[PDB]
Amino acid sequence: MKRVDVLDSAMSYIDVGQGDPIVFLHGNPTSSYLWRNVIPHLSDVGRCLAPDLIGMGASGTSPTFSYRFADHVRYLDAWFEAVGITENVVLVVHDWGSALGFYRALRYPEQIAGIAYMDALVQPRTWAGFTDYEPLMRALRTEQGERMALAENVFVEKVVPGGVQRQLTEEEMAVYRTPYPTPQSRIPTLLWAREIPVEGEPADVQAMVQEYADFLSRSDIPKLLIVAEPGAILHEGGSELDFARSWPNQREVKVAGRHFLQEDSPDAIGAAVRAFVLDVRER
Repeated sequence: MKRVDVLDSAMSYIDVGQGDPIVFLHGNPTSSYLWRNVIPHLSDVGRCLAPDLIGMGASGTSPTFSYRFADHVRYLDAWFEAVGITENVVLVVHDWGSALGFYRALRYPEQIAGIAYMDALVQPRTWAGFTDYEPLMRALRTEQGERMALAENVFVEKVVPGGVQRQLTEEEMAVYRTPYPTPQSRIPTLLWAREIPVEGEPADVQAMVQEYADFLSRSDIPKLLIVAEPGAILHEGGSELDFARSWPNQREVKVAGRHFLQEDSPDAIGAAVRAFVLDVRER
């Protein structure tokens, strides 16, 4: 991994391969490690960059514990500018990485060659779309959340294995746990749960996500929707997957998986993203 100073912290990132950039953005509570088996399908056809968000993975932390979605937008923006990833970018995005990638595309669409997304935040959420995650996520957004996320590390210890069909190995869990040895290191995982815009709140995030949803539902940027079966955020019958399927200039590929589909079908995801990247570069 490389590392670059960004604002008051420092962001580690994978950087492998040559040519136009392919930027892989993870979400909660993961890191670039989530892409480790997808990237080898791309590193001979582009320059694969996968940053660890601040507070996460191998990156530095926020000295002011500034971990709202807007803070991560600012940190990741500084990363795009410091590394120089501002032209012909294919974004490959998941979970909160998709909100970061989509918001980047909204503000700098002339930099974005295409977007491949999966179990993504494509519009503000409703409680029904959470399906069987609704109890947990409702609780994290009450005063129970400090105990569940910080004292008990629920996102790593329960949500990650719960979102993988196969059995994660002990080495893989050890990696996912590594950024979060203490309660006070787990604040980003709790913030990510509380920042989800759900039926109007938080209103500032809701406006940002609504703005990029309106934009992408009218954008001719080429898109690849990877649908996991059964998936999680984007699932058959759900209102969010239905909205996603409304977007223009888009093709869809289906793979096996739950929320963390990269742990179950990395080779099929990689094949689909590779074909998409080659198509995009042909223009």
